[PDB]
Amino acid sequence: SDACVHHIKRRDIVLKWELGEGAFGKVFLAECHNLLPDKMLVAVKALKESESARQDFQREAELLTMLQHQHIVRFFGVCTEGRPLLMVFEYMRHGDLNRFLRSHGPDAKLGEDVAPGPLGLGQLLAVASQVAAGMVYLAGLHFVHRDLATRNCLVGQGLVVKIGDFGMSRDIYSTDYYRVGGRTMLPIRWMPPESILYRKFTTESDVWSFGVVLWEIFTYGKQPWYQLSNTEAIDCITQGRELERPRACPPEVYAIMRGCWQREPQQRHSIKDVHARLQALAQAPPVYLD
Repeated sequence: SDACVHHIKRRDIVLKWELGEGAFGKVFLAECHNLLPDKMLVAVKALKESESARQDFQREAELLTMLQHQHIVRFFGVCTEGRPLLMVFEYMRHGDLNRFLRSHGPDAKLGEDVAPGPLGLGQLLAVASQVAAGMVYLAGLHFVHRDLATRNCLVGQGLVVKIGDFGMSRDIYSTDYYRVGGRTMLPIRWMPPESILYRKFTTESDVWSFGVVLWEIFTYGKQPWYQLSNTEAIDCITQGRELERPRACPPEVYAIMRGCWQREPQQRHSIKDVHARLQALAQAPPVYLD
């Protein structure tokens, strides 16, 4: 063990109800007792165990125990008193960022935290800024995320956005991945040319992916290269075809997206610089009437 992962007693956890389900397991809203002060709400991932093989759960627990920061989803500990194995995270009321975005999209149906309908520019910029900050932390630790996308971010009370997911994105958002052969799914629409062609993944590729996240944020969670097949999107990416500017996205933000989309990984801006630019724009949002 590389980190003293916290252990929660099974009695302290009360599963309220199921919030989602994947292949490796499912997510519950639950009531956890005696964590910080007093019966708080948490999100608990239960595994389905290939138990001896799914004991990489421990590794994920140690990593998540060490990988703690603002703008990264908070991890509290695990429970292994019996079956199934549980993993306890903080509850993020608005669910994943893509779901949130689509729920505030121009084409949707149906709050106390945020007005219904389209977000303002400052809000989109704030979301982007927060994701970018999470990435600044990760790059700082020489961590390569490898699946950066709104679906793998979570939105909490007061529009707090953090990087994080429960490992179900390949089940829930199967369309966002391209199946290669078998038992391997690639988020191609979010990947730079060097990840696709040369099969290399670095902090710079995460920068590209973040460009794509920006595009998602300004299209309210629409899929990149939608209406194109997987191979068609691949051809696009490897031929230097950029994503069009979203109608809600001002030119100054599209320039940032384009900054992230330099073909040569060394020519892309650092995640810190992108974060700074986005934070500045969020501090003084540019007028854009479309």
